[PDB]
Amino acid sequence: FLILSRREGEGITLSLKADYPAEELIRQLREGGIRILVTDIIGNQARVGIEAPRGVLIVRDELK
Amino acid sequence: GFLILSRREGEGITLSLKADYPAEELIRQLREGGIRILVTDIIGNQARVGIEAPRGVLIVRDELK
RNA sequence: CCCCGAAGGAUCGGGG
RNA sequence: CCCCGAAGGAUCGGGG
Repeated sequence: FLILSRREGEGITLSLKADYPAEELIRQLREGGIRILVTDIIGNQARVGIEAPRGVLIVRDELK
Repeated sequence: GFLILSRREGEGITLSLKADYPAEELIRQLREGGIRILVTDIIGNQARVGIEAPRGVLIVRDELK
C-alpha cells in the first residue's frame, strides 16, 4: 500500500515501469488487481492508499 | 472523459482488467495512456473520485463483490 | 479544523 | 453542510 494526500483537483498517475517484463505484469493483475482505498478524508485533504504490483509506477501528478 | 464515484473513509475501489480483453493489447493501452486518478471534489464525509482508464480495465466500487 | 512537507510502495512525516 | 442512491467509463443521479 502507498499513501498520499490529495486535495480537491489534484491527481495521481499510474504509468507502468518501463523495465519490467510485459507478460509478467498481466498475471499479477488478473490475480492481484489494483486497490484504491480512501483511507481517511479530513477537511480539504483526502488521503488515498494505492496497492499495485511492483511494475506499476505511482506518482503524484506534480512529479512531472 | 473519466468515471466518477463517491467514496467515504474506509471505502475503496478495485481495478480489474476484463477477463476477455487480450493480454498483449492491454499493455498497449497503458503504455500510451496510463491510468489517471483525480479527486474531483471533496465534500464533508464523501470523496469524489475520477478514474480514467482503457476499456481493458474494470472499475468497481469494493462493495459490489 | 488550518500549515508545511512527502521519488513515498508505508494505512507517510512535521508544525500550530 | 447532511440523507440515499449509483454495473457507472459520465468531473453520476435523487431529497432536504
